[PDB]
Amino acid sequence: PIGLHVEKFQQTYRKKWRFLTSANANVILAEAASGERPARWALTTGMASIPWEYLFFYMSPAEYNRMKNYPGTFAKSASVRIRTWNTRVAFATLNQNKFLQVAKGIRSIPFICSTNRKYTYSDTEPMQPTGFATLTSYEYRDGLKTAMYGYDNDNKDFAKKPPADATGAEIYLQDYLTIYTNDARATTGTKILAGFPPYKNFIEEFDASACINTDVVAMDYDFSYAPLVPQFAPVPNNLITQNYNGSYPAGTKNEVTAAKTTDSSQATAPTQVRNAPRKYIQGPHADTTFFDEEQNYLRVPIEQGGIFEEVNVETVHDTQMPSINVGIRAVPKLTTIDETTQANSWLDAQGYFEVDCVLTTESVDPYTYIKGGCYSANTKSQLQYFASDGRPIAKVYDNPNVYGRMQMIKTVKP
Amino acid sequence: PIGLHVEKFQQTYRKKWRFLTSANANVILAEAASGERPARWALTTGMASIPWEYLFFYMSPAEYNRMKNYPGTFAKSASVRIRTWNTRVAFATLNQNKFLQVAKGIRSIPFICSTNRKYTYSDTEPMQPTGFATLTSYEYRDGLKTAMYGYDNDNKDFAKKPPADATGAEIYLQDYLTIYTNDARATTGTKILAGFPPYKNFIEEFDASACINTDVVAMDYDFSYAPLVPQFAPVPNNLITQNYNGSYPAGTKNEVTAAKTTDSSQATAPTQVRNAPRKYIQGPHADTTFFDEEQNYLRVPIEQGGIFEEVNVETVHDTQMPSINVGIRAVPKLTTIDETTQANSWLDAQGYFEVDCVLTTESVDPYTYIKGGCYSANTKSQLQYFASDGRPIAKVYDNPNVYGRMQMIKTVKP
Amino acid sequence: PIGLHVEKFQQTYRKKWRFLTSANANVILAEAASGERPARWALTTGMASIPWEYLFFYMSPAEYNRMKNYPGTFAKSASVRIRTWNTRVAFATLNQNKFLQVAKGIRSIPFICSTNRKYTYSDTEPMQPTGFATLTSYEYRDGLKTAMYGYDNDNKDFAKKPPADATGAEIYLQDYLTIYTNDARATTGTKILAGFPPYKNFIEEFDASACINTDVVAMDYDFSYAPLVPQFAPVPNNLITQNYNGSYPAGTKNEVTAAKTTDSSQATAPTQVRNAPRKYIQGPHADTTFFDEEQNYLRVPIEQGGIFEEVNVETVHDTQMPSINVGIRAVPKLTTIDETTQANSWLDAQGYFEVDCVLTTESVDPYTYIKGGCYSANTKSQLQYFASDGRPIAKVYDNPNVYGRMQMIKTVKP
Amino acid sequence: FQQTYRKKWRFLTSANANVILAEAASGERPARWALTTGMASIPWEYLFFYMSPAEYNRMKNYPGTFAKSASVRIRTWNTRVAFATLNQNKFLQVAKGIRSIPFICSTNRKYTYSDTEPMQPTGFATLTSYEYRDGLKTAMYGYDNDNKDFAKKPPADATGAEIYLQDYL
Repeated sequence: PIGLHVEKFQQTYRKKWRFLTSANANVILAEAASGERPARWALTTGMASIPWEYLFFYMSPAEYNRMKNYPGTFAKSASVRIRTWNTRVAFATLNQNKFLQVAKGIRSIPFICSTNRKYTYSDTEPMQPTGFATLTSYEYRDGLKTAMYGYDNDNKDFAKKPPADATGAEIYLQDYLTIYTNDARATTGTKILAGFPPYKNFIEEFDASACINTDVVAMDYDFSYAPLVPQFAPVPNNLITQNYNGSYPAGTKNEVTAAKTTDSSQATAPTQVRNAPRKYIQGPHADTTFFDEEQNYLRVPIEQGGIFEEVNVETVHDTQMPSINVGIRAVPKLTTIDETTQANSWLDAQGYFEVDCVLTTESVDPYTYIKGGCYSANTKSQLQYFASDGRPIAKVYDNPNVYGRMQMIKTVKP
Repeated sequence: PIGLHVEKFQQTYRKKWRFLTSANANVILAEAASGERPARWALTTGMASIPWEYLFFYMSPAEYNRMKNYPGTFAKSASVRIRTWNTRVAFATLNQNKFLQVAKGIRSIPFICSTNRKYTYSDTEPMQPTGFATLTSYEYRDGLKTAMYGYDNDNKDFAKKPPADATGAEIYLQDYLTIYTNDARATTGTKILAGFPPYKNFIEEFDASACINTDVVAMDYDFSYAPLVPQFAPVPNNLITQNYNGSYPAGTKNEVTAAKTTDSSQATAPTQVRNAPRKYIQGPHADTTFFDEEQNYLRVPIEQGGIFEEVNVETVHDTQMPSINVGIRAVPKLTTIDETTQANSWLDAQGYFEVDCVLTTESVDPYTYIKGGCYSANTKSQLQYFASDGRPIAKVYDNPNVYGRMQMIKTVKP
Repeated sequence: PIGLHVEKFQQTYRKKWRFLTSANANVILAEAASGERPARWALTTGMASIPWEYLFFYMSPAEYNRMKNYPGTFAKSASVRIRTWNTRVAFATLNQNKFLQVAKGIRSIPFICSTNRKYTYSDTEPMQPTGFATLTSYEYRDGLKTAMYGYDNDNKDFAKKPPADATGAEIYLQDYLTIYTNDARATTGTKILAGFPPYKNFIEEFDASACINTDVVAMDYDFSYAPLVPQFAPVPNNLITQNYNGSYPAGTKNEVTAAKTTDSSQATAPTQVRNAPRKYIQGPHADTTFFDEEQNYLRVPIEQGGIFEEVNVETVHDTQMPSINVGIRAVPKLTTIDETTQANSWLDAQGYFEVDCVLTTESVDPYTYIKGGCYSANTKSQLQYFASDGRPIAKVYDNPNVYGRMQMIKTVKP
Repeated sequence: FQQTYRKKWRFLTSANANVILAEAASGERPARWALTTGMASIPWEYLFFYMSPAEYNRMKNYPGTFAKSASVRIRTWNTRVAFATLNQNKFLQVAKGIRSIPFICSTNRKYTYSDTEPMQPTGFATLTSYEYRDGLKTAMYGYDNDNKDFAKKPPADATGAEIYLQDYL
C-alpha cells in the first residue's frame, strides 16, 4: 500500500532591511475620550516596532502573488536578526552618551497597557512628541510596505518611493512604543491614582557606542497554525453519500474550538462560547474574503492559531508572537539656564538597525482522486470564525492585550 | 482495611471458520438516487468483509445467553488470524495467475467512500456483478450467523442450514467491498469530475499460489469501552440522602461526553453538543432495550467507545475497529475474438480462508452491601445515548465514514 | 529586565490539642423523613471526626485577623499527627480489651453513606446512643473553636470556657461517624433490602493497650486552590482601553470552569453547565461576603478547588481532603442474666488523642505600578461561584458524598 | 521543485502468429508486405503512462517544468495457453530499440483476426497509434463522472486490473 501521492514543497523567503529610529523623548501626552475609549495619559518612548509578525516583512508582492498558486501553504517558521550600527547624534557639544533600548514581549505583559503610535513633533524640538498623528497601525505597515517595494509602474507617484528591496536604502520608522495610564482628572467616584507602571524594568538597555555593528536581537518563532493559502477543496461526500450530515461521539475531548470573552471592567464574568459562527474557507459554500480581499499580507499577523479550525481531531490553542521594539534613548540637552529638574530639550539622535528576516513556508498537493486535479481529504477542511455580518474574524496585534492575550477582531474591508 | 469483596472473572471465546469468496470482477454499477441518497457510480471488488467486529463471530448463542448472566461484562480484547489455502480456478485453460487482495482499514480512510454490498450476477458470467441485491449488512450478518450456528430444533427449516460450528464446513461470503463516486450525468451547476479514487494503492496484493496455506492477516484489537452486559445496579442514594441531586465542580475538565455533528455538504459548520439525551442502563429508571432487544450480538459492533458514559471521572474518546476485507483478484478470460481493451469475461475463482478468532471478556461482582445481592458503587453507573423517540443510539460500521469516523445511528427494533 | 517587585511571604501555624472520645456503642437509630430527607436507619460508631480541614484547627482568631491583612494568601499545605495515649475504662471488672479504630477517607467512599453526628445518650447507659442531638456540624465546629480559644473578655459567659490553646486541657468530641441505610418499612413498590454496608472492612483497628503513647495517624495534604484572602485588585483596564470587553480564542481547551450536577435517583441524566453564575472577589464590582461574613474560618473547609476561578489559563480540577475519624471500640458489659446474643450494656471508655497540626500558607505583594499601593496583574483576578440570590457557593464536607464527590452548597449568612 | 510520478500496470498480450499481410498503395504510401509479430509496444515514451489526468492538470500550474528522467521495469508472470494438448513450449520475445534500426522498417499496428484462428492476423484495423494510446489512457483512468459510457471502462489505476494491448510490432 503506497498510499496517497502527496507532493510536498518547502519555500524560504529572505529579506534584509535598514531601519532608522528617532531617539524620541519620554513625554506625557493627553489623549481625550472618544466613544468607548476613555481619557488617558500617554507616555511615549523611542522604541520603534519591528513588524516581523506580518507577511510583507518577508515576502515581496511578486512572491506573495506566486504563493497564491500553492493551496495548503502554512508558514512553518520565522526568524529575525537585528544588528545595530553607529548612532547619529546632532552637534554644539562633543561628548555623547548613547544607550540602546530593546523591548521584547512588552505587548504580552498584562499590567502594561501599550500600543505602537505615530507622534507629532514640535518645530523647535524634533525629538519631543507633542501629539498623535492620525496614522493607524495598518497605514503604518502599508506605508512601510510601499517604502520596501515601491509602487506599480503605472502609478502617478511612482518616482516618489524608490524600492528599498531594490536599493538597500534606509527606512525611517514612525510607530513607537507608548504606555498608557488612566486620566482621573474628570473621573467621578473611585479614582485609581497608581500613576505609570515602571516599564523600564522590563526592557534591555545597552551601550550603543560599544554595540555599534553588533547583534542585539535574535528571535525565532515556530507557527502553530498559519494558513497562508487555503487547502485544496475535498470531493464533497454529500454527492456520494446520504451520511454526509451524520454525528459521531466526541467523548470528553473538545474537538470544536471555543471563544473566551473577558470584561476588564468586571461588569460581567468571563464567558466561554462553543460553536461560534464560522464557515469553511474552501469547498462548496466557501467564503474566502479573508484571503481574497486581502488580509494576511500586512493587515493581519501571520500567526492565526485559534482563528482557523479544522474538522480534524487536532487540538487548537491560543497563539501570540512576541513583540520587538528597538530604539535609542533620548539624549538630554538641558542646562542651567533652562532651569528644570527633567530635560525639556534633546539632541537629534538616530539609531541604525540592520534586520535580516527569514520565513519558511511549506505546502502540499494531495492526489486523493484520479481525474480533475488535486483534492484533499475532507479531514483537511478548514473553517474560519466569522461575524454576524459576513465579515471574517482575525487576530490583531495592534490593540493592547486583554489579560495578556491578543484578541479577535472583525476584519475591515480594504 | 480489606475493602470490597469484588469477584473478578475472565472468559475466552474461540471460534474457527472456513470462508469462500468469489473472485468478483471490477465493474461499475449505477445506483440511482433514493430519497437523500444521491445518484452514484459503484465500483465492485472481490474483497469480502470479515465481520470480526461483531459478537456472533466469537460467541455461539449458548455462550451469549450464558454471558447474559454476568452483569458488568466488558470485552477486553479481540484477535483474528486469517490463513489462505488453495484457490480454485475454473477449467478450457491450464496456466493460471492467482492474486490475493488484503485490505485493512479501508473503512476509516476519509476520501475513499466504500461499503460492503451484496451483488447480483449475470447468468452467463457468474463472476460479473450486474446489480445490487436487496440484502442489507444486518441481513448479511444474520444469514452468516444462521450458517454458523443453525436454527432451533423446532424450526420448520431446521434441515436447510447445517451448523458450521458443528461441521467445520465452509461458508460463502456475499458482502464485498464497493467504492462509490459521484454520478454527475444529471448534476446541474458545478460538476465534480474526479472519477474514482485509486483504491488499489491502499490494499495489499499477494501471490495466491505461493500463499497457499499461509497466514495473511493477523489483527489484534483492545477495546476501550465494550459493555456486553450492563453493570450491577447500585443502591440508590436518593433512598438514603436528600443530597442525591447535588452538584459538584468539574473544573476545566470535561466529565460529561459530547457529540460532534458534521456536514460534508458544508451547508453548516460542525457542531459540538454537550449533555445530549441519554439515560441509565441499570437502576431505578433504567432503559435496557439495547441489551434486551437485542443489539450487541450481531446488529451492532462490539466496540462502543463514546456511546456509553459513566458518571465516573474517566475520560471518553471515539473508537473504531479496523476493517478487514480479503479476496481473490478476478481472473480475466478475454481473447482476440471478443475485441476489447479490458476483460469482459472472467474465470470462476474462489478463495479459501481459514479464520481463527479469539475474544477475551471480563466481568465483576461487587459486594458493596451485606444483604440482597451484588450492588455496584454508584460511580459504576452507565448511561447510553438515546434518541427523542426512546430509541437507543449506537455506533455502526455499515455506513461510509464521515470525515474518517464511524457515526452514531438510531438503532432499529428487531 | 528585573521585572516585577513581588514580595513573597511564608507563614506557619502550629496547634496542639488534647481530644477525648467516647467509646460509643454500635446501635441502630431511626431517623424519620423530613422534607426531601427520606426515612433511614442510622448505625452509630465511636469514631469522632477530626476537623483538620478547617482553618480554626490551625489558626487562633488573632492569627486569622492578622492574616486578613495579607491579600493573596493561599494555604499551601496542611499536616496532622494523631498520637494515642492510655484509654480509660470504667471499673466491677478488672480485665479489659481495648481496641482503637482509625478511619481514613470514609467520607469519599461512594457506596458508604456516612456523616458525623452528635448523639443523645440514655441515662442508664452513657455509652448507648438513643437519638440525635439537634447540634449541626457547623455548631459542633463552633463549640469546638470556643473550647479551643475562649470567649472575648467582655462576654457574660467568659468564665465558662477556659481556652484549651492557653491551658493545654482536653476537649471532648461529639460528632461521631454514622452510617445510613434506607428504611423500607413504609416504602411502597420496589424495596431495596441490602441492609448495611460492611464499613468495618474499610477501617483500621489497633490494640489500644499496646498503642498507648503511639502515633496512629500521620496525614499530609497539599492544597490545590485554597484562597484564604482575596488577591490584590488589579488596575482596571477599562479605565485605560476600549478593548476591555474583547474576546480571544480558547481553542480546544476549557479555560472557563464547569459544574456537574448528578441525580442519584436516576430521574435525570448528569449535566455539565459551563459559564455558571459567578462574580469577582476583588476589583470594581467585587463581592466579598464569603471572606467578610465570614466563612473560611470554621464554616467552610480550607480546600476550595473548583469553587474559585481565575481568568488565567490555569487548569482547575475538583478537590477533596481525606476525612479522619478516630475512636475506641465499645467495651461490652453483657452477661448471662441479661440474656442476649449482642451486647446491650457497655463500660464507659474514653480515648486520649494528642493532635499536632501544622498549616503552611503563603502570600504575595505585587508592585505592578509606581503609586498608590499593590496592584496585581489582571490575570490574577479571582471569581467565585454564586447562587441566584447573591449567596456565595462553597464546598462542604458535612453532607454525604455524591458519587464519591463533595458537593457545592449555597453558603449560609452567619 | 522536484516531483515524482509512479504508475503500475498489468498488460496482456496476444501470442500473434507471424503472417504476411498485404498493404495496398494509398497516395504516397506504396504497396508493401507486412510481417506481423506478437510483441506489443509499451508506450513508456508518453506522459499518460506515468501521470493521471489529475496530476497532469496540476502540473499545468508549474511553468518551467522539465521531465528529468523516466524509468520502466517490466516483470513477466505465468503465460496462459489454451487447452486438447498438455505439453507446452512458451517463449518470451523482448525487442529493445527496434524502432531506431535503420534497415528495419517497422511500426506498431493493430490487426484484425480470423474467426477460426484468433491468433492469426488477417488484416489491419483502422485504429491509429494515437487512438491506441487514447484507448489505453481511457482504460487506465476511466471516463468523466458525467460520461454516458462511464460504466463501460473501469479505471485500471483504481482497480489494478489488466489491460489488453493491440499495437504489435
